[PDB]
Amino acid sequence: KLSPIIED
Amino acid sequence: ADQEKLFIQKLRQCCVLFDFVSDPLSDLKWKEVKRAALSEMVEYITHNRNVITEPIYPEVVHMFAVNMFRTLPEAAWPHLQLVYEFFLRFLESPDFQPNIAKKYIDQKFVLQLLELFDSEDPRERDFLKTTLHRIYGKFLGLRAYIRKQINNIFYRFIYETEHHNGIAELLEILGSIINGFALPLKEEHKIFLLKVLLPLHKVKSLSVYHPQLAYCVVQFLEKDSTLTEPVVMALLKYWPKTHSPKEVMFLNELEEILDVIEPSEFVKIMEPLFRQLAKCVSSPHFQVAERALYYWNNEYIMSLISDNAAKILPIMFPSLYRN
Repeated sequence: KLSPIIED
Repeated sequence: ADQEKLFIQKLRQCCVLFDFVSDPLSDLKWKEVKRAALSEMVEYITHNRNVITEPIYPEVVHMFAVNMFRTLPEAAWPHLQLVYEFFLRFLESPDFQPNIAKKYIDQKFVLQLLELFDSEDPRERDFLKTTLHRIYGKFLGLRAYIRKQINNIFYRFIYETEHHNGIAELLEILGSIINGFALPLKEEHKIFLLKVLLPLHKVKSLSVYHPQLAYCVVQFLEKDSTLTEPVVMALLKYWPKTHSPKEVMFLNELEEILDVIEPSEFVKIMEPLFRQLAKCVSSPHFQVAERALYYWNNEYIMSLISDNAAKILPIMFPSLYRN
């Protein structure tokens, strides 16, 4: 599973 | 810097695309030289520290572009796989500086990278998935362009009937993006969910990418649970009116939705949902009924039902209960 990407 | 010079030399050496149609021996020799050159640099960039200097960046990006940004219809996959692995190790390095790399990794690069997602090779799409996921996360100034360009690929396919082989991988990347959304979900993300993600359920080739699509929908609900109603109703709308094995997917997606649904939102749609669920239990297809009956095993769904049995039980068992 791809690691999360925190929105800016 | 001697070793930097050799690194750049080998990178440029991997930009020479050769072919000996009249010399199989020389062709295999050249291929191995290129294979070894890539393997060396893969190992070199992976385990060595402070080797990615500023002049290296344009050489790596160019080497990738020259090799990968090709036309589709591979057989020479062991070469392409090495380029993918190298560029990934490049992006994932602790010494990697996006501020330097942003000059060469731009919109034209990303766009060309996206065009490769239409590849028929699952192995290649997998590398592209990891690559773009990395690029998205590292380059803030590309995230908007990436989102829109993925949006465009999706706005096709559905409507323009422009078939695509990488819908699954793209949705998997999107799932990673959705899970990290800011607290008040931007309207742009809401629009995307309702106008793109949901209509994706009506496409015929849904089976290929349905698990990834379901995850995105579920993740959207774990963020803002107020989006529950238009999702469930749309899912009930896109539900196969013809009894088909395709129903199992919707039942899978629906139970995964119920696992993260809020009670106040459950009430809003429990009646049309279970009206459909009741039809599924009555289905001529055993697979559909078997899948629908498995709902009662879910303890959280039971909690929602038991605290709403006054309206749900008459729907599931009209002969045994009433309003």
